Amino acid sequence: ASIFRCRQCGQTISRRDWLLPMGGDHEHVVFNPAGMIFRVWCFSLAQGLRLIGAPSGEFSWFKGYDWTIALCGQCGSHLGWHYEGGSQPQTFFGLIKDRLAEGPA
Ligand SMILES: [Zn+2]
Repeated sequence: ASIFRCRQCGQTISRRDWLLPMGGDHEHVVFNPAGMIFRVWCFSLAQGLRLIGAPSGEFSWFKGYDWTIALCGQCGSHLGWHYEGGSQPQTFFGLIKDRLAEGPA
């Protein structure tokens, strides 16, 4: 199955095999308080990121979870968020679909 790389630089990030259907669907379309819309795809696992700062519960799109911004560890592109502090699963990643490129493994 296909893998996901950072659109800006090609860093390996995740895999289609690691999609996670949260609340029944791997895709959630959401807005932040600055009104930016995101098509977030949920993955159980990702790599090649760099998580910035400390976790926050504020404005979390997923109930019970705290988030941290996740950048591409290579180019710094904002690729999504890491979620933790929750239940079933405790942790996962929400990645912005249009910031990733999908392709062969
Ligand atoms: Zn990148």
